[PDB]
Amino acid sequence: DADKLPHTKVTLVAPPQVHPHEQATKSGPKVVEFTMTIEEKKMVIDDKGTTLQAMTFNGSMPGPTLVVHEGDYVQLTLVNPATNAMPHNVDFHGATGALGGAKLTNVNPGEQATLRFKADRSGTFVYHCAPEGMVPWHVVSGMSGTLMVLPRDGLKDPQGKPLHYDRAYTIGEFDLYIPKGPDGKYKDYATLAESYGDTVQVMRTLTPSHIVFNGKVGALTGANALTAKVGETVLLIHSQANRDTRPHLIGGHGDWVWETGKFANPPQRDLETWFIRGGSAGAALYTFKQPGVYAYLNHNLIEACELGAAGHIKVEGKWNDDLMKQIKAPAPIPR
Amino acid sequence: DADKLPHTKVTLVAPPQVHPHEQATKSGPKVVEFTMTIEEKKMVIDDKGTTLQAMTFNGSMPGPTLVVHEGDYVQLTLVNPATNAMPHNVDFHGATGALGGAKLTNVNPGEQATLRFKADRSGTFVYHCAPEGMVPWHVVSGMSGTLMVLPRDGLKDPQGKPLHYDRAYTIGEFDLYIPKGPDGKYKDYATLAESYGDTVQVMRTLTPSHIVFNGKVGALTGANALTAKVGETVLLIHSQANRDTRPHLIGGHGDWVWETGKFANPPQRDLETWFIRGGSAGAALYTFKQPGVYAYLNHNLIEACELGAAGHIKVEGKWNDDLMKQIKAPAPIPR
Amino acid sequence: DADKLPHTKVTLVAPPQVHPHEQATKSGPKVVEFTMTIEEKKMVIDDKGTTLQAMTFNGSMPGPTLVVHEGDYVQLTLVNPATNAMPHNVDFHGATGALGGAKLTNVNPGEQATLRFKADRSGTFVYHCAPEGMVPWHVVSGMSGTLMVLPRDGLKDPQGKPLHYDRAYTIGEFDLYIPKGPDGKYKDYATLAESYGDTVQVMRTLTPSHIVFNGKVGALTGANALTAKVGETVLLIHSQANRDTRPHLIGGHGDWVWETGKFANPPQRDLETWFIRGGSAGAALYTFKQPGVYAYLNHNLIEACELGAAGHIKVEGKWNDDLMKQIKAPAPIPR
Ligand SMILES: [Cu+2]
Ligand SMILES: [Cu+2]
Ligand SMILES: [Cu+2]
Ligand SMILES: [Cu+2]
Ligand SMILES: [Cu+2]
Ligand SMILES: [Cu+2]
Ligand SMILES: [Zn+2]
Ligand SMILES: [Zn+2]
Ligand SMILES: [Zn+2]
Ligand SMILES: [Zn+2]
Ligand SMILES: [Zn+2]
Ligand SMILES: [Zn+2]
Ligand SMILES: [Zn+2]
Ligand SMILES: [Zn+2]
Ligand SMILES: [Zn+2]
Ligand SMILES: [Zn+2]
Ligand SMILES: [Zn+2]
Ligand SMILES: [Zn+2]
Repeated sequence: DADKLPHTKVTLVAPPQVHPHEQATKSGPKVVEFTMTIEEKKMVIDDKGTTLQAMTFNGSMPGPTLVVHEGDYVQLTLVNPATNAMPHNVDFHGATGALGGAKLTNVNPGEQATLRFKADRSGTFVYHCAPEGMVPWHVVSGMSGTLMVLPRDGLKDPQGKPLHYDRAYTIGEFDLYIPKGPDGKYKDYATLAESYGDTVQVMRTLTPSHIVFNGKVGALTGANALTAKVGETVLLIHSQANRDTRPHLIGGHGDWVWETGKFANPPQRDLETWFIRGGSAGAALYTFKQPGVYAYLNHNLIEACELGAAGHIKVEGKWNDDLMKQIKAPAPIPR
Repeated sequence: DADKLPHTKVTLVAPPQVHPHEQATKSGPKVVEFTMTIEEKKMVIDDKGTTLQAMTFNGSMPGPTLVVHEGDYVQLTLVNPATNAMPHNVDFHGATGALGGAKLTNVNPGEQATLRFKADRSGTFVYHCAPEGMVPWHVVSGMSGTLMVLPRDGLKDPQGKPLHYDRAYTIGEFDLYIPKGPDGKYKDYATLAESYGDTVQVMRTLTPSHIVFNGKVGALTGANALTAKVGETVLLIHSQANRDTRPHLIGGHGDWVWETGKFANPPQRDLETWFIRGGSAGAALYTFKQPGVYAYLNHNLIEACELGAAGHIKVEGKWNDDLMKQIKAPAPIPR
Repeated sequence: DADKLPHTKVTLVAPPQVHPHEQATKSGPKVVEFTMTIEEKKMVIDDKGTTLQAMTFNGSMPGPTLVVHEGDYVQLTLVNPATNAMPHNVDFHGATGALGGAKLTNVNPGEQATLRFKADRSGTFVYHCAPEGMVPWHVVSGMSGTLMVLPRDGLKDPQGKPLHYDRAYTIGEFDLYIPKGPDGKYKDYATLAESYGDTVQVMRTLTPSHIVFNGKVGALTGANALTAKVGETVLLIHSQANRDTRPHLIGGHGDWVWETGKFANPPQRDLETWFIRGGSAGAALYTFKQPGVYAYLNHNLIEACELGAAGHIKVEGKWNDDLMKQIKAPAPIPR
C-alpha cells in the first residue's frame, strides 16, 4: 500500500541534461513527486527561420526526463496554464491502466491535475500528450519525453555483472510536418489553431519536412554540443514517440544497448547502429577511448544530414595510436 | 516417414478468433488437414465508402490462422473456384522448399490442389499468395495470414519456465494503395483486372492510402472490439506480409514478446512497443491488471489515427489503486 | 603494441564473392594489409537503360568485403586516382576514433593515404565514404561495403557450440535517387558534378527510384545467380549503409542470424525475415535442405519486385518428400 511510504520531491532539469539521481541504491520505495507545466509556443526550428507552432511539456522539446527506481510511485502534477489555447493530458507508457493516465489527466486551459502510478517495470519509457481526436498532432508538435525506471540494484550485463554510467544525456527526436504555400516557402502561422488543417495534410503524406534532435536543426552542436572525456562512460537515452530512428555514434559504438529500452532484458554489445521503434525510448552505454568531436545521428544519412537529425559530442583526452594510427598522410600517388 | 502417422482435420474460424487447439500436448505428431477457398471481392474499407478490389483466403483479411505443433505435417487443400478471375497459389514461410509451396499450388479458376509440408520450426509465420509476376499486388490486396507452430511442450520464458495464454487473437495489418482520380476522390473499379495498372503506380510511391487491421478502418472497434478480463493472459498474433509495423497496447505492455515471432528464441519482457518486420508475424503475451477499453495500435500515430491501423480491447474487472490512482482530479490552478 | 606483429597482405575479390579466409584459427594477431582504388563511373542500373552517376570503392557496388579476425589490425591503403573529379575518404564503423577514419583519409584526386586501426570488436560492420558536407550523396551513389571481423575461435551459437559456413556471399543493398525531367523520363547526366543538385532534391523526398542489390536490377540473377548444394551452409552478409531492409530467403530460413551483425551476441534461430538497420551490416547462416532456385529479397515486396531489391540462389541436390510433398497436383474441383 503506497499511502504508507515516504515522499520525495524532484526538481527537473532541461534536456539534454538529466536531473541528479542514484543508480544502484540502498534506499527502499518512495512516492516521487514531480510537476510539469505545459507551454504552447512558436519556435524557430532551422537556420533559415522556419517556424513551428509547437506544444511542450515544461517549455522544451523533448520534455524533461523523469528518473525513479523500480518499485517507486510516480506522482505527477500536470499544469495547463490559462495562457494556453488547447486541452492536454499525459499517457505514460511506463504506467498500467486508463490509457497510460490520459483518461485521468484531461486538463483544459487554467486547470491542473495530479496522477499516481506504480513504476513496477524497469526501462526507459515514452510519455506523451494524447487528447482524444488529435493525438498525432500534439505528439508531432513536441509533446513527449522519457520516464527512466532504474532497477533498484542498478544496470546489469547479460551475465548479471554490474554496469554503470558516469554521465547521462537525453535526446528526443522529432519528425516535423511543416506545410508550404503555393510559392514553395514554409508557412508561418499566427496561432496554433490555424496550423492544424494544413499540418494534417502534410502528416498524411508520411514525409517529414524536418527531423530534429531537441527541437531544432543543430540544437546539440557548437556551444550546445554534448561533452565527455576519455575514460568516462555516458548513457544516451533516445526517445521517438511517433517514427522509427536508427542511432549511431560516428567513431564510436554502442558498448551495451537496450534498443527496446527495457532493463530486465540482456543488452546487446558492440553495436554500430541500433533501432528505436516509433513509440519507444531506448538506451545505450559507451566508454570513450579517443578524444575528438564525435557525431551522434540517425543513420538514415538523408534524415541526419539533410533533414536535421544529428548532434555532436566533444571529447577530451589523449589519442591512442594502438586503436587508430595514420600510417601515411594523404600524399601524391608515387610516380 | 509421414505416411505412417494419424490424420486430424481442423475446422478454421474467422479472425480475430483462432480455432481451438492445445498448447503443451501429450499427443505425438500428426498430419493436420486444412482447407481454404479463395474469394476475390470488392470490399468497403473506410467510413466514407472507399472500396478495394480485394483478394482473400476464405473471405477474410487476414486469412484464418492455422495452428499445429512442432513436428506435425500441415496438409492444405487450396481451392480456387470458377467464380474468380485470377490464378493464385500459396507460399508458407513456415515451410521448406519450392518457394514455400508456391511452385506446387498454382491454381487457375475452377482448380484445386493439395500440399504437404513438415512444420519443423516453432513460431508464427506468414503465408501469402505469390503468383509469378504479380506478387506484391496479390499480397497488398489481402492474400495473407498466419501459421502458428507451437512447441510440443508449450511456450517458455528465457529461463525455460512455462508460459501460456488463456485466449488468442489474430490481427493482420494491411497497407493499402487505393488510386485517386483527377478530382482527388478514390477510384471505384468495376472489376479486379481494371484496378491493376493504377494500383501499381500508387505502390511504387511507397505511400499507403490506408493502413487497416483486419480489412477496414475500425474493424476491431464497437461491437467487434476484442475482449478480456482482469487476470486473463491474451496472446496477440500480429502479421504484416509487406511493410513494417510497431504494435503497442495503450495502458498496457508486452509482458513476453517474440517480435521476430520464433518460439525457440527467448522472448523479451516489459515492452512498450515492439516491431514486426514486413514479411513476418510476431506474438505477444499480456495479463490484464486493470479494466477499461484499451487501444491496440501501430505506434506511428499517423498510420494509426489518420490511416486506420488501430483497434480496441474491452476489459472487465476491478480497478487497482496501487497500480494507478487519480490523486487530484482536474481543477482550477489555485489562486 | 602493433609495431611488433607480423604483416600479411590480402588480395580482395569482387562481390558477391568474399576473399579466402579461415574461420576459427590457431594463428595469433597480425597487421592485415589491404588496398582499394576509388572509381567514379556512369553505370546502367536497370533493364530500360537508366543510368546512375556512381561512385565506387574498387569499381563495384558494394565495395569488396574485408575479412580479418578479432585482435588483428586493419591497414588500408586508399587511392584516389587523378581520373576522378571528387575528394573521398573512408569511415569504418568497426574502428575507434577520428570519425571512423574519415578525418585521416581525406584524399583529393591524384592522392593516396594509409590508415591503421585495431579490429577489436567482432561482427560485420559497414564502411563508407564520408566527405564533409556531402556525406549522403557519396553513400547513396555507391560508396560502401563491409568489414567482417571474425572471432578468433570462429562463430558460436547461444549455448557456445560451434557454428560455421561452407561458403560466404556479400550483398550490398542500395537505395537510389535518380531524377526525372519534365517529360517523366529519368535524366542522363554528362558528369558526376551535374547530377548533384537534382539528386539532392529527390533524396529529400525519402522515396527511392530504384533499390538494387549489387549495383543493378537483376545483378544476382541468371548467369550471375548465387549457387549452393543441399547440405552446404552459406553465410549471407547484407549491408545497407543508408536505409532499413528486411532480408528473406523464399523457401528457406535464417537458421542462425545476427541481424545487428555483432558476433559476441547470441544469434536468433528459425527466422523467416530479419532486419538490417540503415547504417549497419548483418549476417545469416542457412543450410540448404531442398534443391531449386530460391529468391533472396527485401520483404517489402514493392521494394523487391517493383524497385529491384531481389536476387536468386540456384541450389543442386535431391528433393525431400518428408519436408515437402505435392499430394494432389492442380486439378479441376470435383463435380
Ligand atoms: Cu497536448
Ligand atoms: Cu503512446
Ligand atoms: Cu493470389
Ligand atoms: Cu513471403
Ligand atoms: Cu566519396
Ligand atoms: Cu556511417
Ligand atoms: Zn502518502
Ligand atoms: Zn564509470
Ligand atoms: Zn550529418
Ligand atoms: Zn555536424
Ligand atoms: Zn497418411
Ligand atoms: Zn492463464
Ligand atoms: Zn488512434
Ligand atoms: Zn479508438
Ligand atoms: Zn609493423
Ligand atoms: Zn559445413
Ligand atoms: Zn520479387
Ligand atoms: Zn526472380
